[PDB]
Amino acid sequence: KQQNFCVVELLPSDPEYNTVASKFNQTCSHFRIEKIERIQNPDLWNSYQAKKKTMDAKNGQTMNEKQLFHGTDAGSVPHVNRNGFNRAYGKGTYFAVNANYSANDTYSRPDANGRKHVYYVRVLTGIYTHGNHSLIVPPSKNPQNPTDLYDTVTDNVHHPSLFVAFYDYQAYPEYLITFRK
Ligand SMILES: NC(=O)c1cccc(N)c1
Repeated sequence: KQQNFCVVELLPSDPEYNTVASKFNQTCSHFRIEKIERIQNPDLWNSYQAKKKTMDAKNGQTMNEKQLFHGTDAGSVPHVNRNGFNRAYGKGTYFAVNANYSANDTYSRPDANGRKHVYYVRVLTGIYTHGNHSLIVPPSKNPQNPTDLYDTVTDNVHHPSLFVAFYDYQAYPEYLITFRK
């Protein structure tokens, strides 16, 4: 209901820290990471976890969760910590498999400080397929009962570089990376 939240800065020389970053620096090493913050919103975590449990029931052996990158403007950050992604491949939120997709300044706009922002996000990819621009939601998995859909969409199922989610509680903004270049 009241998705209040706190922002904890990760200490350089931490496990959790090095892990994130690692994956970030994996394509964005030419970048200077000013700060990294974990975002703690119990209401988002709950609504997300619930979502996962019911997917964990639905998709058999599937690995529903992925940790993907997302870049926005500084102005969006506050909204994201509170609200976390509220309402060519469709109209949803785009997450990148690799940090560098997100680093484009069309996405992670730079502020006056030239400081940039990318969330390292828990996304319930679940079962996915190729998406197209005419998508407000994911396509049905079969034509017979068009009711049961996919969980998300990608550019390429056998070697995706991005996922597009369409629902209000499918991602949790666990970390915020602030970097400079
Ligand atoms: N904004 C993003 O992180 C992103 C991810 C994948 C694709 C696009 N176009 C954007």
